[PDB]
Amino acid sequence: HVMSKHTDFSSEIIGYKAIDGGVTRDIASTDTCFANKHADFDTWFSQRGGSYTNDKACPLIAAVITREVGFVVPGLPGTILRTTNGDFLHFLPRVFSAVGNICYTPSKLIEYTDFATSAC
Amino acid sequence: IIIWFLLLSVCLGSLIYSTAALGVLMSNLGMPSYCTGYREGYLNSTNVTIATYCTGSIPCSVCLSGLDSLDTYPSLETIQITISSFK
Amino acid sequence: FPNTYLEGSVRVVTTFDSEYCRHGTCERSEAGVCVSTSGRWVLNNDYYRS
Repeated sequence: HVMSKHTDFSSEIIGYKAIDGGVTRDIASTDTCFANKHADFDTWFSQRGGSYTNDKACPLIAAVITREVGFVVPGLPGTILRTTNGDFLHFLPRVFSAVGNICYTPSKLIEYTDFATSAC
Repeated sequence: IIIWFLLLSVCLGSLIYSTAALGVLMSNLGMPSYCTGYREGYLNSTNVTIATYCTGSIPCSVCLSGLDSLDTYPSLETIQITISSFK
Repeated sequence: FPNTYLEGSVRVVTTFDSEYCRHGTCERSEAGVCVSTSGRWVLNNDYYRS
């Protein structure tokens, strides 16, 4: 199987986030390889002067969306949606605009900048 | 004795390969064929993994070869690590 | 995860003589009480004490 690019729900996306090691993290320009399912991410990354190579052994790209899309699967961050062609997609829904990447404590939800140095 | 069982296994594998080739011909030219039911059911199903849908059955997995699945991502795993102990 | 009494910008935690583990990382700590000025992860050992 070879990954393909899709442009559905493009107008509902504010930005993109990266998932590494099962935990979402911010994206830096120095990263060189990703797994991508979107075509607008090329314009998102090129405007910042970055280039990358597509491979399955690299962190996935997920789009921050303002619309409730997909369904929740236990153990997986965000939501999962499957395209009409069988390809799966990942999104980060939110309730309020001031949301980055949120992790779960046993009692409350707190945002974080780095998983290794947070109460996550 | 063992040779008969080996030949039976080879023939079963050849039949499975023939079914896979029929599925490939279906994906190329249509097609109403043997593997239609499994893929049609799996596309509309909410099972993101093939293990829960096919329940480990060989023909169901063979018919589903070539489609995207959640199991294909190795980056989603998280190996448990024990930190350094002391000085 | 250990018991806590305050969460937010400042945290206070209590520990026992047993190892605690979180998502993908298990660590060993000794019994005691720790106070942090930031919401970072805290455990009772020499590494965090430094």
